[PDB]
Amino acid sequence: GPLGSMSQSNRELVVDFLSYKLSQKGYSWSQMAAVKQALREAGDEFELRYRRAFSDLTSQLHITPGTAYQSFEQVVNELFRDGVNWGRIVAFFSFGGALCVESVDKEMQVLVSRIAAWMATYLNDHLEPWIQENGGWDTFVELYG
Amino acid sequence: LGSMSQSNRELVVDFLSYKLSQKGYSWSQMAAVKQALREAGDEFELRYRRAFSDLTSQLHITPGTAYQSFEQVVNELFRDGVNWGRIVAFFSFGGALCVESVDKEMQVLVSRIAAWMATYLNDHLEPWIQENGGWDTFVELYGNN
Ligand SMILES: CCCN(C(=O)N[C@@H](CSCC(C)C)C(=O)O)C(=O)c1cccc(C#Cc2ccc(F)cc2F)c1
Ligand SMILES: CCCN(C(=O)N[C@@H](CSCC(C)C)C(=O)O)C(=O)c1cccc(C#Cc2ccc(F)cc2F)c1
Repeated sequence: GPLGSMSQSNRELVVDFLSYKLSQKGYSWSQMAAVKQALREAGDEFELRYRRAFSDLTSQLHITPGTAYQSFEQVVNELFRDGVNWGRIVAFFSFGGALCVESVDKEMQVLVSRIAAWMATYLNDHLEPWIQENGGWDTFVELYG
Repeated sequence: LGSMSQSNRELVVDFLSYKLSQKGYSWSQMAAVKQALREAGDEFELRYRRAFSDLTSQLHITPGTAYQSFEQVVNELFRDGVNWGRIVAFFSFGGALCVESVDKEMQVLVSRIAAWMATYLNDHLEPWIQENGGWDTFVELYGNN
């Protein structure tokens, strides 16, 4: 298969394609596939609607090469200052996405895999308990799918 | 079975992959191939929708089908040679048969098809790809940067 970050399997490519085509017909490869698709669409809608807020995010959010997770965390804490909800979680993904895009634009491709790791960290440590306690991603799909 | 910390990471990588792809950027070669193939599949199905009527009764592939029979059926699609167009067709036909299998409440057939396709890709099509420009050539031909 094509070279991926963690393997190069042909199954992974097949499963990706089949997941896509099932979702187009209102079906799902799996619950994870359904969550992924729901979040993509949630992200798309949020970005179009709140497009004015997506300008020079690397500056406003202070994300540069050499940023450390602790700095990333203080920044993202501000988004959730008044509590966690699904809308803010969507925003978290969307802002993170826009930052990876901005990074590549600026020939700072090196930030992409670091932003991914920081997001994962923050999810695990700050958001997972709220998510679990509020129905899991199953509830997200019921609300945003 | 699963694990949620991995789940969260998977969600992150998926979303970022998607958002990068929209700007013509890519997470990895694997991600670039996934985008390109989804797109190629959409275009194939838009052009050849006529061929997707009652595939189940025509392709003679059921849950009890052996891989060798699956192989003989797919071989027929490539009877006159392998080309990029036909490799796209292979995915789209697999996709459509999966959707029908869901329509007919034979969901069990979906994972079987996935496994058969991964094997056929591994054994038949990927070797041809490697003689014809590699996955990088597929991305140049069907991808968005
Ligand atoms: C520069 C962005 C400022 N900002 C913002 O424009 N928000 C927008 C949309 S959020 C409103 C509700 C309905 C979801 C607004 O105020 O209209 C924020 O909400 C905000 C405030 C504080 C921190 C952050 C952040 C972040 C962040 C950084 C890295 C990362 F990977 C993910 C992130 F969310 C975002
Ligand atoms: C029921 C006939 C389906 N079929 C078809 O209608 N073709 C159309 C032309 S489609 C456009 C060209 C460029 C591919 C036709 O015959 O007019 C085929 O060409 C065909 C013939 C023989 C086998 C297959 C297949 C398959 C297949 C099954 C499972 C799977 F996972 C993947 C597959 F490709 C597809």
